[PDB]
Amino acid sequence: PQFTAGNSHVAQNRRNYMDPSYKLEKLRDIPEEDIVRLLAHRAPGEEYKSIHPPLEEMEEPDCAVRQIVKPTEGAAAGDRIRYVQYTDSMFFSPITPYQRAWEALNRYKGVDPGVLSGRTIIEARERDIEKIAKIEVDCELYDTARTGLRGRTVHGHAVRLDKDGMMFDALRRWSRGADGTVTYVKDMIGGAMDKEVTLGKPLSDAELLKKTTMYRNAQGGVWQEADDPESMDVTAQIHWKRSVGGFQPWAKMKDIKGGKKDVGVKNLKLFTPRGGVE
Amino acid sequence: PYNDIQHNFLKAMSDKFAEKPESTATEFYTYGGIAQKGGMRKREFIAEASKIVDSRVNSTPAYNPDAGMPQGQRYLMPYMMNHTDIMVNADDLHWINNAAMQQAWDDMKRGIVLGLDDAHGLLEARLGKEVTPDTISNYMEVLNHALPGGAVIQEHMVETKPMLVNDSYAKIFSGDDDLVDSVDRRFILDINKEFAAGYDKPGEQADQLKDAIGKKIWQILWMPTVVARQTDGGTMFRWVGMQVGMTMINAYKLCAGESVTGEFAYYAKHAAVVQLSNYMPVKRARSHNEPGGMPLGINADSTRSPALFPNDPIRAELESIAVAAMVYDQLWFGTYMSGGVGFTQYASATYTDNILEDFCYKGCEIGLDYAGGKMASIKGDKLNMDILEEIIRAENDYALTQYEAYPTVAESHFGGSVRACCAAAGCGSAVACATGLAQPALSAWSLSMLGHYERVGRLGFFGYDLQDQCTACGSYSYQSDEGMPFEMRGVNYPNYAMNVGHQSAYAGLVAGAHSANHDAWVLSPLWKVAFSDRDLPFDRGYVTREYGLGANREYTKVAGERDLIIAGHYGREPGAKL
Amino acid sequence: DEIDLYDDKGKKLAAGVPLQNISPLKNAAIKKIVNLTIRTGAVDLAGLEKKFATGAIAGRGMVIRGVNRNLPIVDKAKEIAKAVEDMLRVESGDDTNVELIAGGKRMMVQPPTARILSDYSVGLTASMGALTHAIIDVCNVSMWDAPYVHAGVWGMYPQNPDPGDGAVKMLVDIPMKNEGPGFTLRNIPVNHLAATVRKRAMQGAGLTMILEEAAQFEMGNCMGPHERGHLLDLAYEGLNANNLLYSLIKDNGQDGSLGDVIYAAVEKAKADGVIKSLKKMPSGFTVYDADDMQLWNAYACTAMLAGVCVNCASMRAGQPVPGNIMQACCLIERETGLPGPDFGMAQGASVSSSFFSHSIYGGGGPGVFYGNHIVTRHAKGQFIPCFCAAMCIDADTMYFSPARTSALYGEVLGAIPEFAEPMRAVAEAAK
Amino acid sequence: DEIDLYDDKGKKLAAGVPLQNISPLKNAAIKKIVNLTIRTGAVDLAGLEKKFATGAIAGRGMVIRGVNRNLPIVDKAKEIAKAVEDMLRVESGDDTNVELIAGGKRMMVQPPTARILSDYSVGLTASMGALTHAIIDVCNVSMWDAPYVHAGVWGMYPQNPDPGDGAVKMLVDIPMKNEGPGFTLRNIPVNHLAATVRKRAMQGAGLTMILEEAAQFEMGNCMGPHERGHLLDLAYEGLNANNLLYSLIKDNGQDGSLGDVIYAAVEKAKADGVIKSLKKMPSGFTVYDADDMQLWNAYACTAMLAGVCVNCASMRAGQPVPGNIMQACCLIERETGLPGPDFGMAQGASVSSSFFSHSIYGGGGPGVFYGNHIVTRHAKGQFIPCFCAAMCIDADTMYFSPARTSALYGEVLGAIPEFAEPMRAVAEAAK
Ligand SMILES: C[C@@H](OP(=O)(O)O)[C@H](NC(=O)CCCCCCS)C(=O)O
Ligand SMILES: C[C@@H](OP(=O)(O)O)[C@H](NC(=O)CCCCCCS)C(=O)O
Ligand SMILES: O=S(=O)(O)CCS
Ligand SMILES: [Cl-]
Repeated sequence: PQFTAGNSHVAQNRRNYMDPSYKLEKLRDIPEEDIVRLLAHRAPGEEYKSIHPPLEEMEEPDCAVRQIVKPTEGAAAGDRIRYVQYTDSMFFSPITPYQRAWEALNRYKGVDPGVLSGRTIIEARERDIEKIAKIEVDCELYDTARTGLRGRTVHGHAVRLDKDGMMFDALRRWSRGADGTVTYVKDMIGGAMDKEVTLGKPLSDAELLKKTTMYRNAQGGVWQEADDPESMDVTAQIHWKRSVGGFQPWAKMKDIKGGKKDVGVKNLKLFTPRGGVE
Repeated sequence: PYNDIQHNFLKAMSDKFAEKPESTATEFYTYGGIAQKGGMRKREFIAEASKIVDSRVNSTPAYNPDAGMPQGQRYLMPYMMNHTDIMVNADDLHWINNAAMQQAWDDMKRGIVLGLDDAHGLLEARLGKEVTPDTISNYMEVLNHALPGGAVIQEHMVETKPMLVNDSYAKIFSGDDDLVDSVDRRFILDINKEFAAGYDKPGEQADQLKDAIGKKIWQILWMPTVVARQTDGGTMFRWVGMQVGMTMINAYKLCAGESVTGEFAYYAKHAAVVQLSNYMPVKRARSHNEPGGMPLGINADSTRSPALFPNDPIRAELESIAVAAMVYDQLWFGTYMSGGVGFTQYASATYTDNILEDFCYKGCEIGLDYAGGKMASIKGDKLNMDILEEIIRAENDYALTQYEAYPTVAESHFGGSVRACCAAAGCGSAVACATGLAQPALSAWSLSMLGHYERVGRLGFFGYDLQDQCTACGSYSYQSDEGMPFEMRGVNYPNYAMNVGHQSAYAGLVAGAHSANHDAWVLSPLWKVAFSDRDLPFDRGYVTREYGLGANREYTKVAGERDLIIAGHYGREPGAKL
Repeated sequence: DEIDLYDDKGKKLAAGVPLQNISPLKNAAIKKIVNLTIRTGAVDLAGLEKKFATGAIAGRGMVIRGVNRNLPIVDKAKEIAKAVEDMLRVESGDDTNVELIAGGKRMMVQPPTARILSDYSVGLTASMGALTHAIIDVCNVSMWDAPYVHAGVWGMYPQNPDPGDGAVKMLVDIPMKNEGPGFTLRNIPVNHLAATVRKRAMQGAGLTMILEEAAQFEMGNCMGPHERGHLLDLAYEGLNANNLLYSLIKDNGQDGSLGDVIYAAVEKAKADGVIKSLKKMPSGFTVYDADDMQLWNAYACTAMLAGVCVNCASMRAGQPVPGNIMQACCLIERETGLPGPDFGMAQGASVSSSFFSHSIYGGGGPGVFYGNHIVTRHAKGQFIPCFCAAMCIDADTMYFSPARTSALYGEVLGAIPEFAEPMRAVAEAAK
Repeated sequence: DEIDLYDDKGKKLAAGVPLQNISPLKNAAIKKIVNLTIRTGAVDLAGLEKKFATGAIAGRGMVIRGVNRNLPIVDKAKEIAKAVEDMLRVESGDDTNVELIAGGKRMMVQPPTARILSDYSVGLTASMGALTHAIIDVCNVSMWDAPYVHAGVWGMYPQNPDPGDGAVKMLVDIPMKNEGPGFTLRNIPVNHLAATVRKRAMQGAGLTMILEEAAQFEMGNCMGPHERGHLLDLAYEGLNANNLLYSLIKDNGQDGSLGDVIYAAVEKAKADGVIKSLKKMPSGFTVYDADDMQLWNAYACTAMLAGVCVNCASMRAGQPVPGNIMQACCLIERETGLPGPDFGMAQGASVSSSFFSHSIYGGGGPGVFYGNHIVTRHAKGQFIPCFCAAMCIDADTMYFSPARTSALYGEVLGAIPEFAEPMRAVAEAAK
């Protein structure tokens, strides 16, 4: 597939994170039981609750779709539906909220992702969501400074960073060691855990610039319009085709008075410097 | 930021944060929670809670941060009112904590416009009764006794205490200069005097209004604030009906209750009345004159900025925005349609810190740039998608860069929903200034939001972009419920009917196009004139200044209080202070 | 049960008609009437063109500056009309109909019944949607300008639930403004009905009562034995069954008082054996009773429309109707010891509407009321027809008259044979 | 335009079907489905009997002491059922129908089409009027007690405009609660539809899209060339035209993700020539265009529904659908540079429904939404069928499920052949 448009490394990051054929780099290896601790829907070693009998010991509606779509393992077992939630700093988080949903719904079977500015939640059957949490906490989409596991009190994505480059957390779920190592000392909703969970050191600024999916005209990020005109070129095109269609769905752009001459524009001028500070 | 600090965000950012505006780092966890300056109200609130609990029969607890979310792990920031030097506590912008905001909406709700010409026509047709400027003058004197709750016909009537209803009175306005000259000036809302504003010469705004209004006579009647508060907006046109009814009987020596009286009722309540808004579909059932039915253009026309600052279309935008944020977001979405802590900062983001102010002035500049320095020149054959797209992409990059390059600005606008609202408003302003046309502002709105999601990787809250994804389609649609001119939209336009962080900006865009277009009003010449009335409690020409006075408890213009008729307040024990 | 149907000139139209043959559920004429009532729109093209030219494309007291456009709708009335027709049409030959009037200044639109799947207000929306695309197409409106055309045709809708500021005018209203399920056919101002039958009282009363009873059925007030009474009220009051109504007006028209009519009707009731003595009281006063109470009611309801017609036609004014109905009801009760029209419900509506036509609180002259109106809704069908008669009879003595409020309807609908002559249409159907 | 119609198992039902043949305005099956939808009521007689015996004859949390009456309505169920049927009948052999269910604990009521003159809400009122008189007559209730019967049957109406607390349950609502003219067939909860097709997803989607599109016509959204786009959406998304819908699900149902369906749809659109290169960007990315935009929209809408089915069926849960529709639209746009389903309106409604199914503010899970709902009304017919699909697929993971909220509909409406097999009904009629 094409996935998305864009000519810059940020656009390629987007395409990779969306691409199931692309294997995401692993930065850490959090043990499953520590994952369970962090989510705090259950205690490690505790058996999965059921909201209904396993599908196999049940007669389903005579539905063609149920017939041809395999349930996930969590669904087959009748697991509860629980969730994992991340907050992504505007300061070059490796992945951004919208791209999380693109990633999730391309890569995973049977998920319910929701995108907001300061939180992205994914819901799925409990055992399924535990597996997704590990994958997403382990890999390059989670930075221990610019990403946070937060099921409530998410404030901070747009707040300035602290001295060490950590994103603000009002519940203080994390603790930072002298060597930069980040440990979670509370669960993802700020509850007490029986033990601390080490996540690891933050990526460097250069690495963050390299890995991020955001365009950001500050602190050396990619300047969308100056560095990647293709990006808005194609987004604008979508915009105008929706515009024409709402008026008359059958209409072609060429039949419109003052319609676009082409994709893109000839005379876009910018009114900020690179890095924006003046 | 914008070159002029009077409109840019740099004074606000400088005075809010210890670090520089472009600083990327700060300090957390060291403010002592609410021990900090910005925790002052919360400490005040804790001290009060104790008294409340003491007053309750089973000591049911009240306000208690330890039972909810304690505040202030980060800096609790104050805010600067847009285009002022007034700083305020965040807590003091909640409508419940701000009597100026309350009065602003009560003033709108308690208003009704009613033509007089049909009543004269009826007097003539059925009775052959003479109407002169003198009889109109007598009529208005009687009406100003009757309207607040004074008796005009019956013996043994009870009446209202005038200081409880001192904000209720009625005036007339008309495009007929000779009629206005002839009537007792105590009853006149004078268009030539309130609209001496012009562009190439004095009184052009008045000219526009008098041409639109014509030789008609219109009444603006304001009901008592306490009536709005005890009841609802549905009372308003009915109340006018009743008291105009009684006045007619007296001023024209009729039977107090004949067939003509019946027709006067229909004339007053239906045939010649002009309301603030109509009712709502029943899921969100509401009476007349409530925010749900009030078009954006009426919101805009209710501010005075265009008559007070005729060459400043962005001040007009920002004043309309301040009214709209408070009315549509804090009161309507944040209370009428939800409630609780509500939506103070979703609203205040658009009227504080000169952030939206900065974006919109820059927007107008960019739009003028593309319009070859000729405001409102991009119309007809000059209007196309290419030039729009150039304008929108330019200003969108400008505004979104500000949040990124000056992180104090993002920290103030901490929720993506207000960043989106404001970047999009900036784009809309750019198009408003270039075109003098409202509808194309919607094209800027759509592209800005889509460009925002595309650039930043995020936008607003979970359901922020419902109307935004609909915007392109609804742009120029003519389908049943899907299309309509921007000016006429409001929170009953289907995809507008649920969400914060839009209607504020929209009120601005609709005002900007028209002020840029040298139009004296947006939607209604009648409401434009009515809201010019300088006897109204809340100053509709200096909105953000009023909000600032309300915040700091310096406001002196609230109406409808009951201090005059009570010996005490619930939960507060009587007795002298020690 | 059988009745003979007489015309507005006291001539028999059909003999021994079975009572069920004039039922709104059965009579093909009543059916077509209902059909025509919900399907038929009127459009002032001239006034529309002016809206677009002035930018007065919104609600009252509103004008949008800078959106003026010159759309030659009246010049291209022909093209537009045909464009709308071709859009309304479902299949060739169907009952789709579009007509131009007054040199193309006004237009009649009737979507085919086939477009009305479930919701009667398709009559409105099909015309509105057709009209707005027709203009955009024929007048070559560009994308940028299309929303203005929507405003002009649809009014403040959807921001305002009511599209009344729009360009398509029906007799009926939008569903949200009905006061209940089944009230559709009741939401039709008396003045519109009066203009529609062009101020001929009897056709106004008949048309109005045909619609009212159609509504009674749809409200669910006509189930079981209740059904009979409604058909009797329709036949007698509405259709001048056995020429009772006419003979009552005819016999007292010269110098009869309202009271004279009441008693004329009572004596006719005895003579027809509808009522008979029940008990003589000590004063000599006799209390009557009726073996067939539903038939009595139908008699009292005709006496009521008769009295109204005679007294209003005397003053040649519409305003006496509420007080007329009141005393018709009261005096007929005091004379017989029997219950009045609709068992007090009609006297009830006569009291509210008296009040709300001579006071400051609401209503207006009889012309502004209608079946659905909170003031006048209370009687089960017998009441509002009296108002249409009164406003037909009115010699423009009221400010809010059909001439003033309803000229569009009189002009466009006035030519429809079933509206102009509803009693004849119904009788020919009952054959 | 022509399409082949296929069933839920990928088997072809009809070939060379002209697009017009599946139009709500012309298809006899669709017309019948609409007719049944406004006519058919369900009554829980056992519960009603219990209402009377306990004095719980009003609204929620209300009980009137001292008016308890024991009315053997379930005992006399057969007499009641026949009294009602006879009252509802207008002529012998007409489409009047009344059936007892579950040993007479429950009853289906279908007033004949002829009782609906103008107002679709007669389906409710005729039944309510018939039922209350039936009870009063059969159980010999005295004058004094009659009003309690009214309350049992009509609920809080007329004091409350909503007779929802009453005995007769319809798929549709009263006219006042409709959000606009023509919204009648939109005011039907997803959970009621899911129950009605007995939780078979494709039948639910199909039935729901048939009702939505009929409403779209009634709203005036299908005039002129606008019609074609709606008929294409209905055929492809709703009726599995040319097996695109089933094919997308089948091909990805084992280990496919939502994105997999989307991309498979883009590739099919290309292969079929629906979309083609417009311009190649610097990165190599190709923006596509479509000579026939309406057809592309049909393909996109089908992609949308298929993506929803695949992901929700994987989870065997309904809650994912809104976020599924969002990324379906978003991703299809990013893949092609063309506009998503309903030109952005579907994505819009996916945002609001995502919000109002995961927040404190309103809505709920997908089963409490419907086409008339302020949250989900925005798309022009293509959106809500996905919801019904999702709530069919839900394995009762949600609290407010069709099993909890809608059992009565499953039981009483479930055996209606046009409801159970809507696609086959349509395909048959389109032959
Ligand atoms: C009748 C109706 O008025 P309109 O006919 O709509 O003008 C209605 N008035 C109220 O019924 C007035 C009731 C209170 C005043 C009279 C008390 S006796 C109302 O305003 O909705
Ligand atoms: C959707 C609807 O809620 P229900 O689905 O009917 O519960 C509606 N709420 C409002 O849309 C909430 C608007 C204000 C809160 C959200 C702010 S973004 C209402 O109560 O009428
Ligand atoms: O529900 S959301 O988290 O999107 C925001 C509501 S404030
Ligand atoms: Cl006067």
